Amino acid sequence: GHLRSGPRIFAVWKGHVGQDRVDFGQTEPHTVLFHEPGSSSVWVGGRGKVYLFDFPEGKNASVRTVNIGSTKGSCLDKRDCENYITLLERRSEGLLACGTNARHPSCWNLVNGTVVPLGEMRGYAPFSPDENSLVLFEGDEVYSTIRKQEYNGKIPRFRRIRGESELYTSDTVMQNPQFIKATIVHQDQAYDDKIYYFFREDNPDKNPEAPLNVSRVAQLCRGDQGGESSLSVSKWNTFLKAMLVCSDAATNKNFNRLQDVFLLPDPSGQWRDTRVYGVFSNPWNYSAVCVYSLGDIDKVFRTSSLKGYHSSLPNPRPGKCLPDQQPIPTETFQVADRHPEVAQRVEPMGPLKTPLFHSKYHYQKVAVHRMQASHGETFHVLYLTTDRGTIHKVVEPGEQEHSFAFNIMEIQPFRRAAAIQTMSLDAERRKLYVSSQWEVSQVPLDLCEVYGGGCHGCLMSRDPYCGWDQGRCISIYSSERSVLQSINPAEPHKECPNPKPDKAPLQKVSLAPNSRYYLSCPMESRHATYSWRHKENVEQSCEPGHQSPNCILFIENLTAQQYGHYFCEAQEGSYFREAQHWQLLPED
Amino acid sequence: GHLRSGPRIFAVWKGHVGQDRVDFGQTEPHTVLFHEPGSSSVWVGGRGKVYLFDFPEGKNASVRTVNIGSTKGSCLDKRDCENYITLLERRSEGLLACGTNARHPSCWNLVNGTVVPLGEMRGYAPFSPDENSLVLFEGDEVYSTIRKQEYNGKIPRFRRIRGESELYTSDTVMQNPQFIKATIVHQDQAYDDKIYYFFREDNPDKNPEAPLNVSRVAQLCRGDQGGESSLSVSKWNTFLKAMLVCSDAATNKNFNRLQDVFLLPDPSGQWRDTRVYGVFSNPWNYSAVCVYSLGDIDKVFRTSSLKGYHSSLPNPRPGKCLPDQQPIPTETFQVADRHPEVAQRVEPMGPLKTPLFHSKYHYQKVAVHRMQASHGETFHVLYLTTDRGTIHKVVEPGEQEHSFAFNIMEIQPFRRAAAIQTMSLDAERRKLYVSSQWEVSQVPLDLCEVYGGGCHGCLMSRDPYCGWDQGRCISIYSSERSVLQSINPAEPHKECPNPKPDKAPLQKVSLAPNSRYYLSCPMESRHATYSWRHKENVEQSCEPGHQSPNCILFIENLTAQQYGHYFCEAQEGSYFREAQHWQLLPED
Ligand SMILES: *[C@@H]1O[C@H](CO)[C@@H](O)[C@H](O)[C@H]1NC(C)=O
Ligand SMILES: *[C@@H]1O[C@H](CO)[C@@H](O)[C@H](O)[C@H]1NC(C)=O
Ligand SMILES: *[C@@H]1O[C@H](CO)[C@@H](O)[C@H](O)[C@H]1NC(C)=O
Ligand SMILES: *[C@@H]1O[C@H](CO)[C@@H](O)[C@H](O)[C@H]1NC(C)=O
Ligand SMILES: *[C@@H]1O[C@H](CO)[C@@H](O)[C@H](O)[C@H]1NC(C)=O
Ligand SMILES: *[C@@H]1O[C@H](CO)[C@@H](O)[C@H](O)[C@H]1NC(C)=O
Ligand SMILES: *[C@H]1O[C@H](CO)[C@@H](O)[C@H](O)[C@H]1NC(C)=O
Repeated sequence: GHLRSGPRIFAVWKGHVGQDRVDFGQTEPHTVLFHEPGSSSVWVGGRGKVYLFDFPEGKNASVRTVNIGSTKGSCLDKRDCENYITLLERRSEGLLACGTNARHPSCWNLVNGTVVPLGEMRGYAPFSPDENSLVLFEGDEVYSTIRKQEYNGKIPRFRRIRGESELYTSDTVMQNPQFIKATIVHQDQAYDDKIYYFFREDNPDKNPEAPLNVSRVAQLCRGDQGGESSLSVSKWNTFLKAMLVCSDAATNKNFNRLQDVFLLPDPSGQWRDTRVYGVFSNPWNYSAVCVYSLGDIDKVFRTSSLKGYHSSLPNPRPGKCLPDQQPIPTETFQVADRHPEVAQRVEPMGPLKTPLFHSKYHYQKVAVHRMQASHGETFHVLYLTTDRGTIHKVVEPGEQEHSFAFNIMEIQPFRRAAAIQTMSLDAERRKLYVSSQWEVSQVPLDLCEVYGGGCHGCLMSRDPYCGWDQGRCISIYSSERSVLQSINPAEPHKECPNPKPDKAPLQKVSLAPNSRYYLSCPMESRHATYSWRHKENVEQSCEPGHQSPNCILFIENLTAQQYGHYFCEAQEGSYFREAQHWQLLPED
Repeated sequence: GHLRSGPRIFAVWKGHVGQDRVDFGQTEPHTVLFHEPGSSSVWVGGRGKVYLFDFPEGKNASVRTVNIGSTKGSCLDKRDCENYITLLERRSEGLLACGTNARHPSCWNLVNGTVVPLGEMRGYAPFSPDENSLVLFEGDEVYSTIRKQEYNGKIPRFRRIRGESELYTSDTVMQNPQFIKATIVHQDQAYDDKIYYFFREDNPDKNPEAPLNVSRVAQLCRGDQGGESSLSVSKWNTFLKAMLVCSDAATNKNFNRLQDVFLLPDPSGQWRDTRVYGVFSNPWNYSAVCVYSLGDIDKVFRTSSLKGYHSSLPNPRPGKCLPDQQPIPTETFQVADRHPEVAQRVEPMGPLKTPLFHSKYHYQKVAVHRMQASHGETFHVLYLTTDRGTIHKVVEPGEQEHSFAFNIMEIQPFRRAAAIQTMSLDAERRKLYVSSQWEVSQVPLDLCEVYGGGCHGCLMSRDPYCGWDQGRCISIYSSERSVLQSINPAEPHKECPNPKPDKAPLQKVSLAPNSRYYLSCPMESRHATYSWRHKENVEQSCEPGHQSPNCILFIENLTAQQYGHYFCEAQEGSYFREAQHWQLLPED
């Protein structure tokens, strides 16, 4: 195909000082970020407090710290008795904030500039921040992955902590799981409502050539009553899990390590159309992004046979929810409990169950925005974080073989380059909130001052969020409900006033013979090939996989033959552009 | 660990004109190379002829062509009726040469400048040169993977073409096999002799996350009589196959695609100690080298259960050779014929079944030479061809965690850069024979004119084949029986006359202010970090992953401040070296 999976532009963000990003007073190793779409406030739980950020549109942003210290039993022999706020959820009672509280998990409520404690609440926050925690809210129910006690066993479980009855996953359903994400899926009838959650676990296949871990999606019935026996009453009786596969067909490249998940509801309102985007990596830290539909996952769960069970399944099929608050029959539960893994794998959406794309970058988080271009065309744009603390903006492919993912840009969003610890996409304000151990940054999705290059450079960027107008490249959500934006196919520059690009400004230099010199051409587009030409002969050529950001022609001891005009030309596809034009004139 | 898996030096071979390599008269796409260790002759089968190369030590080499034209029925409607020589084997009767002969497989005997035809001999040569062929000779028995007829099925087989009776492998033992290499293995008793062969085939595992092909080693009893029934008489009744695994422990990295195998008998003469070196790649064309022992492979074959078979095995065990020419019992053959894969995998030798090393290069062939250093120490040196037409010389690791494979050098052995078609190591003459589509080249295993960093460079090379003597870096097999060679541990330069390296020659240059300029430092050692220093500060730093071969410090418009000394210093581990020394003097 085409290696356009690399960022085309290494953006340089010239924002509006004091408006785009704010630092914490100190360094916060463990954090959590909360932000509701549309709001101008951003909450961050840190060490012994919760930062309140304000990002007023078009105006300077600021902080505000609300200390909620470990003041509930300070430790003698001070070591690490901080109160890391690891949770921030908004309830009708206000903003719930839970923290470790010197190994005494508790929660507080923030309503009106108030800090009302609710005391110890196990299962709402770990005993240590560096733990693989997870809690989900739905109505007056809460599900958690956090142990309720410290001397608890070494078996992580998914539990309903608040609700009709407390339920926990049994010892046979997972093997050293690492939870990623969890959601509620509302099916056709309310009693069929499922809870899905994604995680990684040990591979049941212990052969030496099998990868150590595998990726999964598990389902549970929201209205699971519990089992019939005294031992099965308090356990989930509707568990089932499936393997998630993200592999390229053309090549035999597999990405088994699921890193992050992002759900995107379809404009149709149909739950089956909800998209599950997953970022996967492999032993080399290369990644791929696969997309699954809730409909496919559910179909697998209700028709696939179970691994290791070779006989007709019980009437109430394992995993199937039951109508009128009926508990799962023992016979049905025992099959499920012994054979929790379905046999068929969950593969990506549509024909050719292949990834949207893959690359040699190490991606950790993903967020997606379905959006409309100036001309009404709909595009899905993915935002990925690398383990190098940067963000990639990729346009998802559409039609067929002619369409591929297009990595339009990479950006380093912080004042101080660092690892990205959290990321949240606000599709309402069209902003991307990212944070590190030092600051919090608000990155616009419609950032286009980055594409220079006149009108051609603007449309050649392929960024669906912008177009050319009033002599500049600006956001389509700007004001004037109309801008010159391009057409998908090759040569998207055709719609500019000048059918052909601007010539480079002529640069002159006078040099004596035998002198040592060099000509540098900074390569803006990383998809282009750059050539230095003299007397119609290419003297130097720099291809897209070029490490240095400049294509340099070295002139050793200048000879008479090497006097004159030197052009550095850029060629992407069938597009050509004069990037540099020098003239070496004799002067001794 | 350490990434010393990349070549430390890109050798530049200045040999002896007319002595090192000879071209064919024309271009040969399909070739075979024969060469008996110690000989000065190299035979190469090609299109309609066989080449006779002569590589007289210390003297110019030459060619000689012996046309064996398709003169045995020239085709009407000429297309591709050549007689590609695909086999060269010397027997007591003389040099056996077999070819395609216009889709009419035949052999010829070359005794004393004569070309005696033996006529059509199916199984000795394919019908087309691009076919996956394999023929093995042992005593008066010949084995082959080549079909005997052109209208034959789509099932490749391993057959005994010459011997007491013809035996062929059944339809059930392999699925689209691609043969790599075969060998006879003499065990304790003659009747236990085995034939082992390596190959790739389809993965029986059809799950979407499973890789498409897998690597195997198969075993057959040389003394196999056949079966007991009319249908099994002519079939091999002792076939068993096992998956060959080459995966890294630390990382989870798997290399499932076997590319080439090389056998190295132990000095002890113990078959069980024979080493099997396999080169493996993966979907990304990255590679690793794993080592196995005939002992470990045999233990797997006689002790492992069979995949898919869960009952006590038959008394005479599947794959076990029988004493007095007894045919394999039907009850034994049927278990084997239905379950030919043993369940346990063959893993690398020694504790921590891991590769000797892996790198991001795409290796295709391997040869190993056990050698002794000047001080009697023994090292195993690997010779690997990349798919870029180069050879890598790696030194196998020894002791423990402190020892790692060391890639000491890369070399382009041809006058014309091309893909390496064949490679054969002659431990007798200490040479490596490599061929392409245009030439054949003899490469010394003891090449050291390549290391030129004075005494220190020579020892810093870690190349066990050489040391410093008579004011130069030379081969330990040269003459004086005694040279100054280094010590395995860090800082192997210590044993040189001057305890510390030679300062770099001073270079002066006069320039006027505001003049543009640059300093280039060719980076010889690819394992060192190079730094340009001025006024005690580094202005430019180049780390090992540096693409270009030069560390360049750029000087825009020269200023008064930036006048003076400039040093380019290289530093591998705890070793320093002045690679360049410039002094910019003022002059207008
Ligand atoms: C925003 O912060 C900047 C600090 O760089 C400050 O100069 C400016 O006054 C603030 N914005 C305004 C105009 O209030
Ligand atoms: C916030 O304060 C207002 C007025 O003081 C009060 O009416 C309201 O109940 C408070 N919020 C909650 C839910 O405690
Ligand atoms: C699989 O990966 C997880 C998380 O990366 C790790 O905790 C676990 O130990 C790994 N499995 C094994 C046994 O190596
Ligand atoms: C990427 O993978 C490597 C192993 O190949 C690992 O050591 C490294 O930590 C990973 N990158 C990061 C920093 O997450
Ligand atoms: C060996 O070949 C080279 C180049 O073909 C030639 O210059 C040289 O004279 C030859 N050696 C002799 C002494 O014939
Ligand atoms: C070739 O040499 C062998 C052994 O020296 C001899 O038997 C044979 O006759 C020779 N070939 C011919 C036909 O001269
Ligand atoms: C497995 O891979 C090999 C080599 O890459 C290829 O020749 C073979 O056709 C593949 N197997 C199948 C049937 O796809």
